[PDB]
This record gives sequence, C-alpha cells and structure tokens, in this order.
Amino acid sequence: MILVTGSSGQIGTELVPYLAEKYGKKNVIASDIVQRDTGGIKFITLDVSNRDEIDRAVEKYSIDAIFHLAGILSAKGEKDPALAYKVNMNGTYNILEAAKQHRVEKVVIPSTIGVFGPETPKNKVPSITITRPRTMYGVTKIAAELLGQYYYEKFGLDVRSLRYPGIISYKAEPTAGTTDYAVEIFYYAVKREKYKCYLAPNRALPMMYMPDALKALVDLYEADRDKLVLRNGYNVTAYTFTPSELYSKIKERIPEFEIEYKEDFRDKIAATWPESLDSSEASNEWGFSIEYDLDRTIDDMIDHISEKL
Amino acid sequence: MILVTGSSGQIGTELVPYLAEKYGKKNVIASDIVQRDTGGIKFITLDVSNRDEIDRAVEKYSIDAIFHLAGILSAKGEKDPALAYKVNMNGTYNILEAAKQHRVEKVVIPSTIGVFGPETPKNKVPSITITRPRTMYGVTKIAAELLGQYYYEKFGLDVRSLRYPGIISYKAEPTAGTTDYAVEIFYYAVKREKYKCYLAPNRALPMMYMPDALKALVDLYEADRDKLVLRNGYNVTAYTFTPSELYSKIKERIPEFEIEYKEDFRDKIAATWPESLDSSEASNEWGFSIEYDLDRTIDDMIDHISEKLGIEGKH
Ligand SMILES: NC(=O)c1ccc[n+]([C@@H]2O[C@H](COP(=O)([O-])OP(=O)(O)OC[C@H]3O[C@@H](n4cnc5c(N)ncnc54)[C@H](O)[C@@H]3O)[C@@H](O)[C@H]2O)c1
Ligand SMILES: NC(=O)c1ccc[n+]([C@@H]2O[C@H](COP(=O)([O-])OP(=O)(O)OC[C@H]3O[C@@H](n4cnc5c(N)ncnc54)[C@H](O)[C@@H]3O)[C@@H](O)[C@H]2O)c1
Repeated sequence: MILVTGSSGQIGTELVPYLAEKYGKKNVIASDIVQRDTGGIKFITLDVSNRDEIDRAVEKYSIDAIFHLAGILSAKGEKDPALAYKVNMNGTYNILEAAKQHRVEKVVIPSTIGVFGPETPKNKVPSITITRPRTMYGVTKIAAELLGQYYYEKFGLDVRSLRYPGIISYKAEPTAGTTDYAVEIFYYAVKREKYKCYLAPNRALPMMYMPDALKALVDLYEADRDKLVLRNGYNVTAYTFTPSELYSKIKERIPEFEIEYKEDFRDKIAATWPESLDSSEASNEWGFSIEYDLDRTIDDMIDHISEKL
Repeated sequence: MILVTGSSGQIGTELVPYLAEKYGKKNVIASDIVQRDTGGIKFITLDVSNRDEIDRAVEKYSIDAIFHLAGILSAKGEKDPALAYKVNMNGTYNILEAAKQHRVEKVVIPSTIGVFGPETPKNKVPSITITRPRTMYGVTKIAAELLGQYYYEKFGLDVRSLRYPGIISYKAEPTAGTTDYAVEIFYYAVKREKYKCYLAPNRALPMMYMPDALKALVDLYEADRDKLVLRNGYNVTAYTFTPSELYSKIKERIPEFEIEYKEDFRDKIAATWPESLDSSEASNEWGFSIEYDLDRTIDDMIDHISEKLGIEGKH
C-alpha cells in the first residue's frame, strides 16, 4: 500500500487520485495535518514530526511505499525557519527511520531547485553541481537528498528523489510560495484584473506543468531499483521563463490583462536559484519527458482557471 | 568568555590549553559529556543534544564565543548513525539557536573533508565544489556548514567554519577513527613493531599537524569580518600522503620497523574523499598558513612519541 504524507499540498492534491487511478483506489492512503477532499480515497491525519504517529500508520495500513510530500516551503520557511527545520529535518528523518525499520520497498521525496545557491551555475545546470542553499528550506532539502542516498547506500532503503522547478497547476489553490506567482497570475488574468507580481520582471526560473510533474514522479517511482545510478537529485524541468514573458504570453490570449512589479523577499530567494536546468540524467536513466510545452500549459491553465472561476 | 564544546576529543584536549594560553584560563570553559583532565581550566558537563543545558552554560558564564567541537566522527558515526545524526545535527542546531537567542558574538565550527564524496574532484579541491557525502558524519557536517551560513545571513549571527583534513597529534590519542592511522603508526614505529594499517597502501589523503590545526581555528576565530567572504567551509590542509609513503618517510628515521595492510570499513570511507585540498581561500581571506611541513611533523612526532613511550627519558 502507498502512504502519501502532506497529501493536501499542491502536488498531493493531484498525486493522490493520480496514484489511485493507476494503482487502485484502496492501495493509496492520503495523510496530512490538514484535511481536504480526497475523492473517497482513505485519509488519515498524520504529523510527520511525530515518529510515533508514523510507525502506527505504517503498521495499520501495511505501508509498502511512501511519497513523502510533507514539509514547509521556501517562502514560509523564511518567515518561520524553526518550523521549516522541525518538520522538514526532523520530519524526513522520522520517515526514513520508520521506513528502514519496517518493510517499505520504496520512498520518494520530492526535492527542489531550492537546493541550489548563488554559486550554482545559472544555465543548463546538471544534477551533479554546487549545492549551497541559502534558505532554511533549501538547507533541509539538500539534507534530505543526502540522507535518502545515505539510507540507500547504507541500509539499502530504496529512496529516490528529483528536484522540481516551479510547478504550475490549477487543481490546488496557490499558497504564496516563491514560484506561486506563476499560478496567481492566471487568476487575475481570467478576471482581467491588474496583477501585482512579487518577483522581478526578468527573474528567469525553470518551470513545468503539473501533468508532467505527476508523470515524472511516478516514472521515477516505477524505475527499476537496479537501473538508477544518480537515484537522488535528478534535475527536472520543462521550460524557463521570466514573469515578464509569462505575462506577455498570457496577454496574447487576454489582452486586457495588466501587470505591475512589487518585488519582496521572495525575489531575493529566487535570485539565488538557477534560470534553467539540464535534465538529461533523468531522461537517460528513467526516460523522463515532457508532453506539455509552455504554449500548451498557458492555454490549458486559462481554460481550467476560467471554467472554475 | 569562551565555551568549548566536545572538549575531551582530539582537537578539544589540545585546543583548550591553547586557548587558555592565548586568552587566559579564566576566560575559557571546557565542556563535554565525558570529563577529562583540563589542567586548571574550568570544566562542565554539557550535552549539546539538550538545548536547555546550552542556554544555562551560556547564561551563567556570559559566553561571548563558542568553539563547537562536540560530535560523533566518521568511523564511530557509521557504527551508530542514529547517534551521529542526533548529536551532530540537532546538537549543532541547538548551539546555533542558543547562540542567536542569547548574546554570543561568535560561534566557530570545525568541519571536515568528510563533506566531500565520490563526485568531488580528487586533487586540489577548492572550497566551493561538489558536496555529496556518503557517511552520516559527512551529511551532518555539510548540513552544519549550511545551517551556520544560514544563521549568519538570516540572523546576523557570526558563525565561521573550516574543514580539517586528517589531524596528526602527540597529546591526544587516536580513537579508532578514519585518519587515526597517521598517529598510530608512530607508536608502533618508535617501538620498532610491525604496524597493521587499515587503509590501503595507496590511499592518499590530506593531513596537517595539530599545532597548525589549532592556529588555523583560532586565526579564523580572530579574522577580520570584512575579509570573510566564504565564511563557512574553508578548506585547510598542509600536505597529502598515502600510508605506504608516510611509512617510508618514517622508515628513513627508524629502519627497524615495518607494516602490513589489512583494510576495513574505514578505507571504504577514505575512498570517497579527495586526495588533496586547495586552501587558497583561507590564506587569502584570513591569512591561513602552515608552520610544520611533512618532515618537521614526522620528526617532531617521533620526538614527542619517543619520550611519551619512555624510549628516551624525559630529560
Ligand atoms: N512547492 C514547490 O514548488 C515544490 C517544488 C519541489 C519540491 N517540493 C517539495 O514537495 C513537498 C510538497 O510540495 P507541494 O507543492 O505539495 O507543497 P504544499 O505547500 O502545497 O504542501 C505541503 C504540505 O505539507 C503539509 N505539512 C506541513 N507540516 C506537516 C506535518 N507536520 N505533517 C504532515 N504534513 C505537513 C502541509 O499542510 C501541506 O499540505 C515538500 O516537501 C517540498 O519540499 C515543493
Ligand atoms: N578528529 C578529526 O580528525 C577531525 C577532523 C576534522 C573535523 N573534526 C571535527 O572536530 C570535532 C571534534 O573533533 P575531535 O578530533 O576532537 O573528535 P573526538 O572524537 O576526539 O571528540 C569529539 C567529542 O565529542 C564529544 N561528544 C559526543 N556527543 C556529545 C554530546 N552530546 N555533547 C557534548 N559532547 C559530545 C565526545 O565525547 C568527544 O569528546 C567534531 O565536530 C568533528 O566533526 C574532527
């Protein structure tokens, strides 16, 4: 059975039914400290910073695999680093130990471009590169990638991870995250309202659409245990763009749309990250691939965001 | 007022007296969960995994600086990673938060070449490079560097760190660690006994002599803030050699001594580390320098170890 922690997040919201559709409705169990509609799929409240709660859940549902999504993101982490550290650091440690302790075949941890810092090359950055994160979030994530690879090499625990860039999606509502401007913008656009962007006009960052984000995670998860070499830290991306670019492209569809720039601390966060990633390793080892280019995600988002507003 | 954490270790047993001679026994507080003779300097029992204990020591002694040495090393860390994670990771976070919450001006953390991994270049590795450690010890240490750099950037807490290579010394004795063979070999050499080395004969590693290791840590502590651009993660070294090489050089002084190689898990650890480091950033940003080259250290070690084992009466 599959346990998904932090199932109520941007990813978890869609990953759950995605998994249910592919593996069976009662072979998946959603969990978080905040509950949301799981379309019938079994849900349980689980605090990842409490080792006891994790063990008991693994016990009762005979957990076979774990998609560990619980954690605090970059923006919220800078507003409350003590919290980011507690849930991210203590949290992923607890799950690793709980997984190693019991009979857990696999554990997938989504990593982030946040593991990068200002010394990291800005373009075509490969998976093996400099990793000196400047945010509490990025520190806890690089720690996660290393802890996972260590548990694998040391105890054989099959933990894998890929680094997601900014993710565009419509099912889950934005949460003021560093890269969330790429989602908030569509909401203002469909309402033909002026949007106040918090990242610089030319703040280039790698991004991808949720559909490809989901497939990438499951493909990583379905990869043969003995065919993965990098295993942890796979750079994954679909395209790179600036807020200014996304704006103009959306304007081509909704010309009335207006935008203004009022950057804050989140732009300082984004400035420490690379603009584009090289994902050859993910494609070479487990065939990672994108089927939604920018044009396709823009139209798709407008379509979905308008229909639900 | 300086508080040294993990004072009973290789670095600690010699750093305390060093610090005391530089700033006065009265301005130095040694601490550890294991007490050892400190020679006059005040010693207190302090478990860094207990945030409360740290706050109390900092409060009572009005601590202005912390040399945070407490931790579980590479070898011991692999036999008990859970213990390593708890002491090194949460112990370092505890120190940083406690330093920040209180009024500690500086915190100095000794890191290690252990932060590097297979993907790290093997020769003349610069400070900013690939860091994919393959030991629990190394992961907790790179995390410490990052947490330390974060505490500065986020809260303005003045935290600095350098990465030590293998440290050779005659006062503190090896503790079945990874680079301890470089000290152990001298005890066997002086006694004209066959030394069983646990690292492969061609296992090249960066090393340095204790006196230079101590001076480097204190030089970083006193460094001008204006020049500290890297701040955390300064590579530091003196020389690089393989066990067979150190053996031969020692043999030049004591020919009636030999060695055999029976590698264990520690050689597997060493194999994921680089052979030599580039310590330019440290020299440029805060003046790091070496006083003991390989020959001077071999000869000084033979000297001290010989009298330590009573081969040549203390006079
Ligand atoms: N947001 C991104 O752009 C991004 C990109 C790459 C990787 N990631 C990683 O993916 C994971 C989640 O991503 P997301 O986009 O769904 O973020 P999200 O903010 O949408 O969801 C995170 C979830 O963590 C939950 N959570 C917080 N504390 C918890 C606890 N103690 N126990 C259980 N759940 C807890 C939250 O309630 C939330 O549902 C994180 O671990 C993050 O590091 C995020
Ligand atoms: N030994 C080396 O060659 C070397 C090289 C580079 C960096 N370092 C770093 O220097 C520090 C100490 O080095 P060392 O050579 O003196 O190692 P050591 O093994 O000689 O000493 C480590 C000390 O940590 C203490 N300790 C363990 N848990 C503790 C706790 N919970 N609270 C307080 N103390 C605790 C031990 O009792 C011991 O005295 C470590 O942080 C290590 O990562 C060591």
